[PDB]
Amino acid sequence: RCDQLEERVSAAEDEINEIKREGKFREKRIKRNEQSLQEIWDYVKRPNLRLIGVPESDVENGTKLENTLQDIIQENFPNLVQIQEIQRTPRATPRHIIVRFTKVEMKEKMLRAAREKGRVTLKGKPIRLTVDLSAETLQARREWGPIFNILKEKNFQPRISYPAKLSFISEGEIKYFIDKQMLRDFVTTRPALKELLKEALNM
Amino acid sequence: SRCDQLEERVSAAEDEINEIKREGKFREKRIKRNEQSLQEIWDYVKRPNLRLIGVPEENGTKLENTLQDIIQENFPVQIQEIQRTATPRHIIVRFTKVEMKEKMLRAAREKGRVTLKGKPIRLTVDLSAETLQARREWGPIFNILKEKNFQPRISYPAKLSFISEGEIKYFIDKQMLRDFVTTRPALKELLKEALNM
Amino acid sequence: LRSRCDQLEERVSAAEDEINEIKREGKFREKRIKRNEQSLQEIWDYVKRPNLRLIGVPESDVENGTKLENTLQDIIQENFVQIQEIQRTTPRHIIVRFTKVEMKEKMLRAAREKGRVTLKGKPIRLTVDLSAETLQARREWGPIFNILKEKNFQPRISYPAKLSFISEGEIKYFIDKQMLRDFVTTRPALKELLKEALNM
Ligand SMILES: [Cl-]
Ligand SMILES: [Cl-]
Repeated sequence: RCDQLEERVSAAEDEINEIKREGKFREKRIKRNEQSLQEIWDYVKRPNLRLIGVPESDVENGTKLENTLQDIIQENFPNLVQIQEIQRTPRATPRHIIVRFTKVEMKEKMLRAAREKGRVTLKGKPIRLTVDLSAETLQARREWGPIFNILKEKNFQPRISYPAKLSFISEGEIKYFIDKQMLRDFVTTRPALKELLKEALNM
Repeated sequence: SRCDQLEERVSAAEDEINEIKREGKFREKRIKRNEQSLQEIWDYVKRPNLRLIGVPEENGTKLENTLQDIIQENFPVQIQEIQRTATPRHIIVRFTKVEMKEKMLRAAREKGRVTLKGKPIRLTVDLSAETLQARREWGPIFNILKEKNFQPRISYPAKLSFISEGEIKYFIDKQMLRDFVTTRPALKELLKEALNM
Repeated sequence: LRSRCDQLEERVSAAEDEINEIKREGKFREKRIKRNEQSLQEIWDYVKRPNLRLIGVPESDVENGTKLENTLQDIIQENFVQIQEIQRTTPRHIIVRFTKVEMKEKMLRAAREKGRVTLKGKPIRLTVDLSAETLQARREWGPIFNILKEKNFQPRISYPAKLSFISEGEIKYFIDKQMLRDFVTTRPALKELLKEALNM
């Protein structure tokens, strides 16, 4: 009676380890899917562009928006179009506008022009243009913040790029980092950066 | 003694299990999220798409010319690409502007019977398998609201809406509706069986 | 003592039930994951379908958008158009997204018939851009494909990873190995031929 309960417990302890082991593999697969989904939303949203702070208009149509876009380009980037779809999205502020361009080149060309100008205005009113990314990647850039700040202050010229890379000057050369772990390996090689981003990287 | 050495292993095992249960409901929440994402990214990608069902049965020019005959025979347009996928397969037609896709779809609906050379065909919207199933599951509830004068309506992706207290209410899924009618006596006993509550 | 064992009996017994339930629930999640993995495979194939992959193109520090496009034309002229985009990923692969999938197919068939693709003399490669899963599925047709080729079936692999050869004066398509297993069941001469490759 005491031995039967013992062997029963033993068998159970085995099932549990087996269940845990399987859970680990399962985990590793759910994580790969989450990353696959991230990469794909960024890939799809590649020719997209967010227009932020554009005055709403009583009864807007798809045609109205396209004209607005050209007004923006006219007012900001003269020297500089085909749209597959342009529309609002989907709190009391003007909704964003997604502009899916037919070509990715176009999306890039307008961001480059907007970054060189600094101030982008629509009828004097400063509007804002920015890439369209997946919530995941979007939250990845926001997590660079703390580190970005520290590098910013200490004149490292930090810079976040697609998808959510972090780049800055170290030895007269730009160093790109895909995640925090990659950066962790780099800081351990330079004493200066190591003690400067120690807490940030949570080492 | 021995019974105590055992009573300890079992307490630990109870803990291990509990731990495992919690990781279960977590991985499951994430699974649903991934499922709901795919559902969204499929719908998105198929935004400028239309399906041609029943077309007699290969190059890109003939299919485009075929499309023209359809528009000319039923709807008195920029095509990015058009191609095939006991019945001739479907023909996916990807337009240049989602708007142009929406125009021809709405024209196909308001006309009713769309035909090619006299033979009946169809121009369905291109949606994810998940969103489609969702739309036909509102069916039962939609009928009930239609009967009891609520003016029901299904929209993209698969949202149900109707008049409740003089206000339009939108519901992205049944679950959201279940949480809604639960506090509405009239609706609750009216859609109880429909919502499997 | 005696009452304690009596209280353990129930505890361990109940513990055994939880274990079983977990095994089942885990078994359902497993199914749901595969559906998601298979779905990710399919959605990637869809997106990457109008894409063409360039392998073995020397890098360049002054390389830009027009640089690549030019290089693509050089390849066309040396060995043999509307481009949605072209960009890099040992030289990085080049992903050429065409306007029409048809364009891609013309290119691929031309590279297959010519057999060898070179740039400025040095050899390169032109493969499809698909999901890892599909790329493997394609490679898994490998052995069987070669057997069909030796036996003059004139096999061919198409999107996604579909095998097609000529049998009974007609082209037969096979989406996977199991579909082929069902096909060869009623055809002894062919079964014998692929018995070991299909692992039957
Ligand atoms: Cl998953
Ligand atoms: Cl699990």
